Amino acid sequence: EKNVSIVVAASVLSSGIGINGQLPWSISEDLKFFSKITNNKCDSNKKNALIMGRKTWDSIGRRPLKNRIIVVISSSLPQDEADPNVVVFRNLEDSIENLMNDDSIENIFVCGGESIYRDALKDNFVDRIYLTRVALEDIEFDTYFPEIPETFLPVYMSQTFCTKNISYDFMIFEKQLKSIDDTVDLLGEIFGIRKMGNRHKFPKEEIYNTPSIRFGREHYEFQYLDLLSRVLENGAYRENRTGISTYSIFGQMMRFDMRESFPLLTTKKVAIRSIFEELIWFIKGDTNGNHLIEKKVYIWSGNGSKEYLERIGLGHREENDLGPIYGFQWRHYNGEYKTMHDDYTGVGVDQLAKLIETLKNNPKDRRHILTAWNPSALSQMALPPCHVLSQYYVTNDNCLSCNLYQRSCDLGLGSPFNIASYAILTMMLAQVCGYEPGELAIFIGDAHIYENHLTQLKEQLSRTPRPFPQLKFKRKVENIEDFKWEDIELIGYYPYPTIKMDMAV
Amino acid sequence: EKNVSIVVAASVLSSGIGINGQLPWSISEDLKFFSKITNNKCDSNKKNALIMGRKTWDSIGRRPLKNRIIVVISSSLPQDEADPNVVVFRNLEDSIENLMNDDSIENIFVCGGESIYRDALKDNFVDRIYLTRVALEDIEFDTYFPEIPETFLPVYMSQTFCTKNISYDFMIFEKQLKSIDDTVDLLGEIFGIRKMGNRHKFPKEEIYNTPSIRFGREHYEFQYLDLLSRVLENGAYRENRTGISTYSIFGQMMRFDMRESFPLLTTKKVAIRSIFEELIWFIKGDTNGNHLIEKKVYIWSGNGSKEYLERIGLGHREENDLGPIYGFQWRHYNGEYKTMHDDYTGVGVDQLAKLIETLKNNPKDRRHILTAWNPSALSQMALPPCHVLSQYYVTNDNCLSCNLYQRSCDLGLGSPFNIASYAILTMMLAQVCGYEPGELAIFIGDAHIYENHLTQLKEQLSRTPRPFPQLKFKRKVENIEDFKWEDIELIGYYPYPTIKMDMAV
Ligand SMILES: NC(=O)C1=CN([C@@H]2O[C@H](COP(=O)(O)OP(=O)(O)OC[C@H]3O[C@@H](n4cnc5c(N)ncnc54)[C@H](OP(=O)(O)O)[C@@H]3O)[C@@H](O)[C@H]2O)C=CC1
Ligand SMILES: NC(=O)C1=CN([C@@H]2O[C@H](COP(=O)(O)OP(=O)(O)OC[C@H]3O[C@@H](n4cnc5c(N)ncnc54)[C@H](OP(=O)(O)O)[C@@H]3O)[C@@H](O)[C@H]2O)C=CC1
Ligand SMILES: Nc1nc(O)c2c(Cc3ccc(C(=O)N[C@@H](CCC(=O)O)C(=O)O)cc3)c[nH]c2n1
Ligand SMILES: Nc1nc(O)c2c(Cc3ccc(C(=O)N[C@@H](CCC(=O)O)C(=O)O)cc3)c[nH]c2n1
Ligand SMILES: Nc1nc(O)c2c(Cc3ccc(C(=O)N[C@@H](CCC(=O)O)C(=O)O)cc3)c[nH]c2n1
Ligand SMILES: Nc1nc(O)c2c(Cc3ccc(C(=O)N[C@@H](CCC(=O)O)C(=O)O)cc3)c[nH]c2n1
Ligand SMILES: O=c1[nH]c(=O)n([C@H]2C[C@H](O)[C@@H](COP(=O)(O)O)O2)cc1F
Ligand SMILES: O=c1[nH]c(=O)n([C@H]2C[C@H](O)[C@@H](COP(=O)(O)O)O2)cc1F
Repeated sequence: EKNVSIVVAASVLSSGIGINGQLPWSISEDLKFFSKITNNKCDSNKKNALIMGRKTWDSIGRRPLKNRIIVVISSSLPQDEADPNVVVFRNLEDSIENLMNDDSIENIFVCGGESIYRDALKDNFVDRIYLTRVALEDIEFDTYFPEIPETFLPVYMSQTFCTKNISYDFMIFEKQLKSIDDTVDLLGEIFGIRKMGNRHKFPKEEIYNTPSIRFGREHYEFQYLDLLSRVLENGAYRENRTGISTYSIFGQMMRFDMRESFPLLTTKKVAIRSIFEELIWFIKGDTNGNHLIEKKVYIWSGNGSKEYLERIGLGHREENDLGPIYGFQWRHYNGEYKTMHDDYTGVGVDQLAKLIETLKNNPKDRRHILTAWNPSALSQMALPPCHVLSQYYVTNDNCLSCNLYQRSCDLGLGSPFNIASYAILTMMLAQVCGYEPGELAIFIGDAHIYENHLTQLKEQLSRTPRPFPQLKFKRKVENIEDFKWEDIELIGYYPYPTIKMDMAV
Repeated sequence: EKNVSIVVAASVLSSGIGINGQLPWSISEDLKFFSKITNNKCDSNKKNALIMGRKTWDSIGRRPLKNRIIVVISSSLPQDEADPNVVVFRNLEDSIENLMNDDSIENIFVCGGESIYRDALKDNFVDRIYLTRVALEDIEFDTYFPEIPETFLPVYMSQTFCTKNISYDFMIFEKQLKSIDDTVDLLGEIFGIRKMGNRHKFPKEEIYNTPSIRFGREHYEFQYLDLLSRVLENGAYRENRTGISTYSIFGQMMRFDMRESFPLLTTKKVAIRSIFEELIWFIKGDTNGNHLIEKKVYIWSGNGSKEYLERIGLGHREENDLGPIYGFQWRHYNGEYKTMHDDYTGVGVDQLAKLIETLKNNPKDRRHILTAWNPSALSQMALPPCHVLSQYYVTNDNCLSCNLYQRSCDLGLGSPFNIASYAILTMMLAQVCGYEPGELAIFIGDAHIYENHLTQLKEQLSRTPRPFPQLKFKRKVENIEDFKWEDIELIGYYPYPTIKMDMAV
């Protein structure tokens, strides 16, 4: 018995692998991954056999790969006994004689060819599958990768990598001590809620996104999805200011990479434009909700309405005057707020400007902080800061990392918007201060799910994540408030269909 | 071959197990743990054999344990063939006939008796050890547990539990797929710092506290020690405002239980009194450093000195006037600061009072927040807020949890003080609002280690953690500012010797 693995790079959605006798992309990291995953062996006296179709053998220029034995499947090619590194077989079944014979082979890799892949899967010869998902689909294919049968299960999904603005992921599909566990379970039986481990129970399979992936949950969307599962599992059913009660947990975090990708969720189509527009709406220090509504962004509609304002004791307020809310605290901290029409230029403390200036004049400073929590202005605000305070870090290799603390988190609506918003903000601050994006860490206080989002989020959990998209700016601005929506280019975003969820006013 | 495990409850330090023919403690959870861990089996047709000394057999009143077979070691006790649940052997070696015969036994437990433990270890018959450390040493013992030989290694250390104000823990000592790992390593070879996984490398064994404990690192001091290892591994060497450079990492967190213990480090003797005194110094809203120095607490000496003040542009300031530093922002937010002698009563926003009032009048609120970051007052402060903003959470079972964000963290000096300080503060707020302590989550921005603390912290990492102590208040106060040091009772704190480390001014 010998292990037979499949190595293949296919597109994310249609699973295209080739076009016109060649690859529809050029990724050096992918080819290198192939070379390394095929050169991996234990015995130095042994080699790995590489099975591929005739057309694939033509694709590589009919030249052998070093330290490996290429097996070409063809009905026309002759059994060229000259080259000891290349061998030709009539059929795929007969080609797998590496098992019964030639103990000089340690591993077998089914390496190419839709005609080869399809009948290597159909006749069940494959043990493992190394799938390299690539994030393009608006191109032309003529050769596809066959749909993976239910006999295989994903056990690994790497973080999203980027090469030439192309997103890609590495996945592994597999064909499928007690003492500590027992002790912990027993202690969990003796002590009840006393044992903190029982307060943070591991999510059940029924609410665990892609349960088969246990140790290889490297993709950073899992940082959010596993949180969703955790709230869905240990969430204490509690009431709030709105009529809709939530399942809530306290003290959580999510990490994100921004160097090789952009933390925009793929399990649900997220309105990026609204996020950006809200972000630059903050940056300008604007508190007029209509300015957001005029651009067809209605995320601040419910918290702006006359009924809601009069209800929270702000009946004197105009139809969409949100008050000294974010941006106003960024650009005019401790500034006496009147109306949304007044010109608050020069007044208050401009945290954002000083933040940029400090970021570029003193990167290794341990104070880069932007806050929005102002006790003196909380009573005037239409809604107190959820994403309360942020801190920025400049690494030694000139990268910009961002930490954000969030007192309250709507895992259905608010969360993705916050992640993407502070990601984009981090990128803006990076370009303005002359750095590159780094990492995004979000620390959450009250992580909760509204009871009217249950079926929706449980639907979202039934979707296996796709590689994060890329975000590129079309032009470099001199002032951070000069950013426009047309300046934003989102590359390789192929998310699952949108999920409609109502906001609790 | 059959598994032979040792079950024993010993004191934390001197490893005492008995006094005057009985136990020096009464812990129902421990006895229950024994009963479970000895009743654990797979085959219903089999039983577990318990080996114990004659005196131990006398200790249990000479009555058999249900669903188990008690094996008594005695040279005088007759071989009672009456009771089929109790059997007597003349020596320990002969007693281990359960291995060669009687297939009705599934597991063997060496259950008691220093005379039994010692020669069960000396003749090497034990495979596993279930040690229940107990936190009391100022009592009398006559029977001890022999020192564990180097052939055993800890693989598990539970969280500190509390029964009758006694701290205890459960540990296991043992006598001692590749594909995903290979793939991740290869990706780590291809992509360099691009791969975020390589930016957060797992700490090496040389700097990993108790490396043998891999999957059973349940103790919450590991939340700090593993952080220490992480900074010690991935720490970017960078400069700062002080002449002493630090190794720094960004975006971390530590979780702590306060229900069954008190997060006070045992690997180093921490000055609790100074921590408390500083805490109530904050609560009163006092900014006079002398008030702290008068009580022999010198943690704010360096950041108060005339030289340091004149250096940071506060030469007009008095010898120890720190300015609108924490407490002043807690009790008098946005209050115009003059000197430390002025009476700031009634001025500014009292965040602490409103926090308490909101905590008891509206527990399920999501705005329980105490901040200290005031951009308008930062220039006047002797040192900007490190523990910047905190949020509090009342649980459905009336427990009080606390989250704290810290922009900058001195893992040598500041960190333990912060943990203990906000733990005590959480407990105070719990008693004043009529709740019980819950969990403490600390989210850290710039987690760094000063280069002059290296050998010291590397020394601290060489110490295997002990169970957390307990903190109890001797009286219930009406006002939170009425707390006194005499009202604090620290029970079961047996830490490793103190480690002297200098503060970077
Ligand atoms: N991104 C990726 O992971 C990969 C992509 N590719 C792409 O695939 C494209 C081409 O693949 P594809 O069109 O499917 O052709 P194939 O790669 O499957 O190779 C075709 C050859 O296989 C031989 N063959 C197939 N079945 C049999 C059989 N039952 N008996 C004998 N010989 C057989 C044929 O030889 P004969 O005609 O003599 O009978 C034929 O010439 C390439 O452009 C390449 O870029 C290839 C590998 C990997
Ligand atoms: N906290 C814990 O985990 C535990 C604590 N304990 C404590 O230990 C205390 C007493 O233990 P300890 O003083 O060590 O006495 P032991 O528990 O070891 O039991 C003593 C008996 O062992 C017999 N014995 C020992 N060695 C031999 C031998 N080589 N051949 C024949 N018989 C032998 C003796 O019988 P004989 O005199 O007839 O020769 C003796 O009566 C108790 O008070 C109990 O509370 C006990 C178990 C667990
Ligand atoms: N993830 C992935 N990417 C692929 O390109 C394939 C292929 C097709 C293929 C197979 C091998 C190569 C190839 O030239 N590899 C090289 C290139 C060397 C290098 O760039 O480092 C090698 O092993 O030395 C190029 C294309 C077959 N299976 C594949 N799987
Ligand atoms: N209870 C509650 N939850 C919230 O998330 C908020 C917010 C922030 C916010 C964030 C997202 C939305 C929102 O409607 N997002 C959407 C729709 C986006 C769109 O079509 O414009 C979605 O992707 O499902 C609306 C408001 C503002 N006020 C809120 N109140
Ligand atoms: N952690 C630990 N604690 C101990 O007390 C021991 C002992 C001594 C011992 C052994 C057994 C008992 C005992 O009565 N166990 C019981 C009590 C029942 C109960 O409280 O649930 C049982 O199994 O039903 C009491 C003392 C031997 N080894 C021990 N290890
Ligand atoms: N660079 C730097 N690091 C810090 O930790 C601080 C602090 C807070 C602080 C926290 C702890 C101490 C401290 O000396 N701790 C000690 C000694 C305690 C004592 O004996 O009183 C220790 O346990 O090692 C001193 C100051 C205040 N200013 C600081 N500046
Ligand atoms: O960016 C946001 N993210 C978010 O999650 N909320 C949600 C969280 C909360 O459930 C709701 C109202 O906040 P509060 O908890 O004070 O009622 O708004 C609001 C935002 F503006
Ligand atoms: O509670 C504290 N905890 C702490 O870690 N510091 C350290 C962190 C920092 O390294 C140093 C000075 O802060 P800064 O980074 O602004 O120089 O004080 C200070 C405190 F008061």
